Amino acid sequence: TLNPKAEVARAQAALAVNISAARGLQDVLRTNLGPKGTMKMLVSGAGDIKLTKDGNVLLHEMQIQHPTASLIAKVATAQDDITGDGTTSNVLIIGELLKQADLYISEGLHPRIITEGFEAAKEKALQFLEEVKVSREMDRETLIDVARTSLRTKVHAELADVLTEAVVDSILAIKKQDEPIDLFMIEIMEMKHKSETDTSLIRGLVLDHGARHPDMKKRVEDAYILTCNVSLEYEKTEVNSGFFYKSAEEREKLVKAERKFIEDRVKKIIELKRKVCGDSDKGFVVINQKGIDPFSLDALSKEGIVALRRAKRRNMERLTLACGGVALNSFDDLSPDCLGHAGLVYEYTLGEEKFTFIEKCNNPRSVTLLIKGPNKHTLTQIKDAVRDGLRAVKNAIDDGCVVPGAGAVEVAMAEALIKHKPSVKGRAQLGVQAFADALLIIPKVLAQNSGFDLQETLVKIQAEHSESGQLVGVDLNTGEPMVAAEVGVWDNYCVKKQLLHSCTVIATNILLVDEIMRAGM
Amino acid sequence: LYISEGLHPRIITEGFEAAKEKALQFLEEVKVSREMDRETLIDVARTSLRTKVHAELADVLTEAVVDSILAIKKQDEPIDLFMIEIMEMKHKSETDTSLIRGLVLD
Amino acid sequence: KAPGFAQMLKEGAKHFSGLEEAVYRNIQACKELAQTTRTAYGPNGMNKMVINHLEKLFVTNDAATILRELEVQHPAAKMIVMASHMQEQEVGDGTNFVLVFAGALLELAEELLRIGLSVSEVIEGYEIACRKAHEILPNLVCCSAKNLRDIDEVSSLLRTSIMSKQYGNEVFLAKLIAQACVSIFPDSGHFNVDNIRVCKILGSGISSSSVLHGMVFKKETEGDVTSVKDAKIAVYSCPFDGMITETKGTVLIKTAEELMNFSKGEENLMDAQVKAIADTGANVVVTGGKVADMALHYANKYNIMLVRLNSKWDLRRLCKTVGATALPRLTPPVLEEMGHCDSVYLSEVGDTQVVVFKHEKEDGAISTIVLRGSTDNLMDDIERAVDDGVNTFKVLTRDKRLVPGGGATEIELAKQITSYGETCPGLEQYAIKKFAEAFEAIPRALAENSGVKANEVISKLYAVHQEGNKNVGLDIEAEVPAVKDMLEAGILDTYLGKYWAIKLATNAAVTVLRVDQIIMAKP
Amino acid sequence: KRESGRKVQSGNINAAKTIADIIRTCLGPKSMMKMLLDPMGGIVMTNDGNAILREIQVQHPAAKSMIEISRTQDEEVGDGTTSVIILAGEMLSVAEHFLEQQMHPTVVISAYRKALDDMISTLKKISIPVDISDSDMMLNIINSSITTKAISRWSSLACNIALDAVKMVQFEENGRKEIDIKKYARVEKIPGGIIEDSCVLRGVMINKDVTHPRMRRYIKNPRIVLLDSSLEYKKGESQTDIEITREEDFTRILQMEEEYIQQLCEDIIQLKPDVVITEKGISDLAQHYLMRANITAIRRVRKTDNNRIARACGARIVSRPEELREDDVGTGAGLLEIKKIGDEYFTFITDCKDPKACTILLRGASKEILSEVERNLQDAMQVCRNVLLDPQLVPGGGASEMAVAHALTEKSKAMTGVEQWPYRAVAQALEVIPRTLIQNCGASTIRLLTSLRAKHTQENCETWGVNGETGTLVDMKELGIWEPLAVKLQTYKTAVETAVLLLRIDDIVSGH
Ligand SMILES: Nc1ncnc2c1ncn2[C@@H]1O[C@H](COP(=O)(O)OP(=O)(O)O)[C@@H](O)[C@H]1O
Ligand SMILES: Nc1ncnc2c1ncn2[C@@H]1O[C@H](COP(=O)(O)OP(=O)(O)O)[C@@H](O)[C@H]1O
Ligand SMILES: Nc1ncnc2c1ncn2[C@@H]1O[C@H](COP(=O)(O)OP(=O)(O)O)[C@@H](O)[C@H]1O
Repeated sequence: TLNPKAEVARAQAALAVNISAARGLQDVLRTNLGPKGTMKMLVSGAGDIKLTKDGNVLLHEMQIQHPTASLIAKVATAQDDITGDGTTSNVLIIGELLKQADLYISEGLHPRIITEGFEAAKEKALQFLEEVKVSREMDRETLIDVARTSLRTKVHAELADVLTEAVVDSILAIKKQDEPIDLFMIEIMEMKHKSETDTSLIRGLVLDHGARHPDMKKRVEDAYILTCNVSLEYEKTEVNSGFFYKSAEEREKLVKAERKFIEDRVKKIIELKRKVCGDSDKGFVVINQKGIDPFSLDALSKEGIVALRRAKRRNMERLTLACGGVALNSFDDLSPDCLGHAGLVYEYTLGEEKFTFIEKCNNPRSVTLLIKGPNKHTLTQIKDAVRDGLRAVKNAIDDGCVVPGAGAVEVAMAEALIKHKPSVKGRAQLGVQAFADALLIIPKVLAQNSGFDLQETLVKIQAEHSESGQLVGVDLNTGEPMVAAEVGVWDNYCVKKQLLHSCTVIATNILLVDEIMRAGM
Repeated sequence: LYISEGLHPRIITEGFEAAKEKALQFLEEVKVSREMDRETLIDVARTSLRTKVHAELADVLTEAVVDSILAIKKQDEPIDLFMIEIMEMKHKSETDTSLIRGLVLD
Repeated sequence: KAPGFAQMLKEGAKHFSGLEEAVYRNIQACKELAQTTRTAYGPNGMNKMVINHLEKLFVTNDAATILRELEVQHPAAKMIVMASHMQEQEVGDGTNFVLVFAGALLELAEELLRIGLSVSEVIEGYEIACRKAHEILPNLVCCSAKNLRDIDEVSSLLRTSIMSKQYGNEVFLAKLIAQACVSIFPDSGHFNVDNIRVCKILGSGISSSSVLHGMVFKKETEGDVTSVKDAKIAVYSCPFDGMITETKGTVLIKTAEELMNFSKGEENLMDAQVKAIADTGANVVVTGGKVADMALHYANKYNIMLVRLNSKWDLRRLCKTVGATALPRLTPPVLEEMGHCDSVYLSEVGDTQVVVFKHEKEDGAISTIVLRGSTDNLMDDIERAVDDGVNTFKVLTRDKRLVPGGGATEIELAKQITSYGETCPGLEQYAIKKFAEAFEAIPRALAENSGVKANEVISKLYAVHQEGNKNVGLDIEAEVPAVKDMLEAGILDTYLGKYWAIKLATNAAVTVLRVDQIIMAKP
Repeated sequence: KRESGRKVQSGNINAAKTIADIIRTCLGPKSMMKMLLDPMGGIVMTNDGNAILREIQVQHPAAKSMIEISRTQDEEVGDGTTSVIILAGEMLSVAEHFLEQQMHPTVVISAYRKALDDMISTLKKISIPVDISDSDMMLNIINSSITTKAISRWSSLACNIALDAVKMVQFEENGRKEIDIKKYARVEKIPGGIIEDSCVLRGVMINKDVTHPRMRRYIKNPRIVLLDSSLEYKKGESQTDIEITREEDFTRILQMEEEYIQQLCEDIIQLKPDVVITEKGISDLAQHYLMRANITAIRRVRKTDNNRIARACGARIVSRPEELREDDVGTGAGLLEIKKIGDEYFTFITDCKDPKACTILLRGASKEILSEVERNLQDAMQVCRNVLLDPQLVPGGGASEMAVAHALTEKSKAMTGVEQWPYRAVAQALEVIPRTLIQNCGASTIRLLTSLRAKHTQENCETWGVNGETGTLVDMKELGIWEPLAVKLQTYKTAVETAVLLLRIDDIVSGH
């Protein structure tokens, strides 16, 4: 029953093909869950090596051979765009949801009955999450526990204290008075010639191109920032003329007249420099994005100006909002109203290149986090951990509620679902039981990666019962139960919230797949 | 299902021995010590004979099997199945099965 | 068609299952890398018959040279190679240490994973033992450099670095390298191995070599000028010949009259272009290509010292030392692109005229070791031993701390780490105890390469070290498996060499253990 | 090469049956998904019957006929297309009487055509009228599409848009009450706003951009002009381009280009208009007179798009601009606005009149949500079209199928002949519709379908269908699953007419 040059899987074996793919993708990513989990390598083929535990990178950048498994990879992309965390745990729950459903489907149960149980277990699990969440105030002591919990899953337990204080302070500098937050205010720079532990903050901003003249000032403790976008190099004739010459030297003599339009504008720069506090113990800085002539640079260098040229659009953008200097598109309208101001402005010399720093600003509404490492892939690994750490502190601050980690929420919700009689359909509880057992994969995998027994760990945390709020988790170093709220392990409310919404939708849709047809393949 | 998760087999057998001892105690609580009478044994013999016939010889064989034991059951003696001999005969249908108060010879 | 492939789901990347032990495959690749370099350890190291990418035959025993020509493709092995490249920074020795020790950790880690220990428990134990090693290693510091800048002191310490790279010439090279290094240590905080530029000449042998100041170059002065102190220097890679413009400049020669005229035009062009050099006052020029015969007359006409350096890298040294850049056209009279030098002159050493660029007025820190050799292969191997010797004392510009050699530290450090492993309860004792046995792989290789039974040597070292007789290492001898004191024998390593090597070797092995599955990816 | 004999009819059955087995589970609110392996290794998890068959490659011509007939259904009715192919496949799946009994197709076709006249009559018996004046009933009717969609948050909004929009286009005075959603209800998207800002423009919206600022920005009494000719220099009968090399001849050909474009524009501005709308393009010289006249420049407006304008504002179409009489004035128009609403210009000539046409404004927050609201509203307009064309609903949820099947089975008792056997087989084929609704929910098919047929025997046939969500039986009077009559009649005819077609094929021949 099929046309030539095609194929069709009519019976229920098409569903088993999708269950087998999710089971395989589960066993791949389960080894990189948590801090004690292993790392995966990404060989680009060209010769670039890359190590990372971020499940979004192991699904987005890693191409997957199986067709069905590539769908779940696209969801991990969508999961990372909303919360930025939980992509690995999303796949493990999907793999176990479809695993538990196959046990009942083999007994003659329809998939649509199981999916209706997931929708019921989701609402019960979603309501229980509202009770477990802690709506305490976010303080530096709390965000450190969030940043440590997020950063230890991406580093070697050595850059924890290094990147923790930087990731937390970077967020506190860009929020006050309940203002909306934006991570684009933080710039992420990378530099070589230093060990991995040399990461630190930069209150100001880093610029690529530096000054080019021997008489430049290596540091300017105070200056007015002049934003510009005019090419101070040799330009064409600005008036309605041409090249009326008789030899090469006469052509060069007209270039001098063409430089009169630029050379005079250099004097306008020197004029406002001498006017706006050109006295002793003062300075002046120009951040003109376009080029500057070598001879014109000699004029500004002798006046004590630290000039810059050939900047990027991103540098001029942050330089404006940070320093306040308005971009002057023509020196005819030069005026002191367009001038900014800043504190220390210096160029730190590295072994190979140099970069300009504009630190000691009042409230630039923009900062920079300077990462340092010996290798290329190590810098990319730390860049991903910082972005995952910042987004984790962002969610805890925006969504003021946090939830315990170490599988304490999954263990508590699973006990709640089992203590929940049917309310939508009698047979729907089989899916609720499958949803309950699916949530327990998170503490199970944490016991495996830590090297402890999968069954002993889960049974101990399940036996913890009392006449009071009690949420225990997996101790990766001990294996015994552990109150995640006491030791300082906290997850976000949106991460666990989006897991139940993402796991149920995909595990549902994959179960509703009845046939796999080739669309001209 | 659990052995694939890395569980040892010997641990599973200890759970069976604990559930088995609890399972046996549940029978003592739910067992009905009803006195043996005709109606009670009819339901028991019907429950056994219906699982081996076409639901037509059940009502026929039920009253015969019940009365066969009652014929030999008296004085609180241990029931011996050697007291009941089973004889077969052709040339008749299946529903003609009935009891004989005495022996039958070839 | 079912059954499917176990774990193979990502771009057909072979995902070795749990029974296949994917971690073991990466250990085997790093294990195989050590066996290639394990035999190149010590003075009795076996040379390698290397075939360059240009089908050139070179024989050497340097570890870094092997990895450069040996195109390592397994990324698990590349981690140790990247650790060796990091070992080249902050120190110029210990490359085989990172390869032999990291392979020993991975070899012994597989023994632990087979028992059933988790990969994280092995990582945590090695990181703990590495910290104990950094605490035990300063206590092993027996003697240190006296800080006198004496050739006798410096030559005594360089014997260990030069040895294991060029045997037999331990005495001469220790003195030759010392004479070039002591001349810069007075420049406090400015010593650079880059300042000591090695130049090699085909000659009798290593014994005919000498040490000289300034940038020495074997190619004599093409001009007839001996010495000139002109700072104005200009390098022109373009060969001196008849000038041609970048424009059309079509020269049409039809008759013998026009031939001699334009042939004389080339005489006027070279005379006009060489005249421009003297107009700027640059009486020193370096040629990258050939030299025309008429230019030799013009070089002596305006009294310009002309030099011919055909090697490109010889010119790059001048471009980075004095600043004179190599322009593409025929003698561009650009004073901006010129260099600076206080003294320049020709010199005759070893029946060979060599040009010299030194700094008489300025402080100066440049030097050169003019090597002589009959075979360029053996002469190029001596160059690499000089860099390992110069870099040894570039480290001693830092804290001057030495430790014993010949495997003495590796047994003393293993003896002390095994003690902490016995006291430390839990599962960390297995990885800590094996971390101590990883140090035994160093003298085991040092003993195997000497033709000595390895186990007979380790038993003697652990026996005398149990008696408190520290500083006892392996006696290099083909027939004698005995031991001797390395301090009195004068065999000493660097403290930072073992520190940075133990640190990078541990991290190199941990980065491999943390990995458990290699996956391919398409951009 | 070719096919002949009994292999053709049995082959056409397996092809049509195979296409229906694909989308058997794509029926109802609990429809199942399908996995389509792209050639590049990609997957699309759609559950739309039209989209699945559109992407599948078919070799048999019988399958192409089944698919091409389904596409014709979508143009007329955007709903019930999946029921056509399933019924056509089930009506053809009864190959016992076709070949194994050696009956001729004319005997089968005569029975299938006899049942079709009976199926049509029975559906009208179980029908029920609707009070279209009360919009509350149409809300419950149109919710069949809004249900299980993102627009449920503004479900009442979609009804008022689609309900009132089709009522304007419905020109009942012509007797037949024809409706044209494609022409007289042109839909255009507007970035900006949200789903709540979606409304219906009581006019014609042209998406022409603003080329110059010298144009009317806001007007209270527009005056629109209409003409088909282009505002450019009169060329020859052929498309020969004008090639000139002499400078003196340039001023002559240039003056002819300026004067004729000048004189034509002078007559357009004599009426003092506010916007010149032309069917053809407008050159640069012609636009210099429009910006000088301080009037808006509009071009590229189709014939029907211009016909609606003359009904809206009262303009008059003219061949050329020179014959523009005073009648061509858009007096009474509401307003002329070329405001840039959401980074895109939109020409509004709305008024207080209903010129047998309208235009729907799709406001939204993004192109993704706009397209979601767009495709969800078109089906609601078609349901309003099907109800307003024939306000009679029939019980859904498989009730109309089982209700009709009982009529044929009881009517076949008086059918003396061999045609009774295929006549009854068509009745059993209608049972497949609730057979799939029950299979998707997971409930037992035989147990409920057996009891379902018993309810139609004893109780009234107008109710007691099937609940696709719960799976149990329910009355359609208690659950608003009422579907139109015109959709079921056309769904029943197209299934029988399609099955009659493939049964009439006996030789697949090649030749041109
Ligand atoms: N001290 C810590 N103890 C126990 N579990 C932790 C700890 N830190 C993180 N985890 C667990 O690791 C899991 C993965 O964290 P993370 O890497 O942020 O998400 P993902 O693995 O989905 O990218 C979380 O579910 C969390 O419970
Ligand atoms: N002549 C020698 N006698 C004893 N031990 C030696 C001798 N030469 C070198 N060694 C030992 O060999 C080791 C390796 O030396 P070297 O080759 O310079 O470094 P690498 O092997 O890392 O390149 C040193 O740790 C040193 O103790
Ligand atoms: N809420 C409902 N309850 C029961 N049956 C329904 C419901 N909605 C739709 N149906 C049934 O599902 C069938 C298909 O509906 P629909 O999906 O709108 O058309 P198609 O399947 O052709 O796209 C209809 O015949 C109708 O009777």
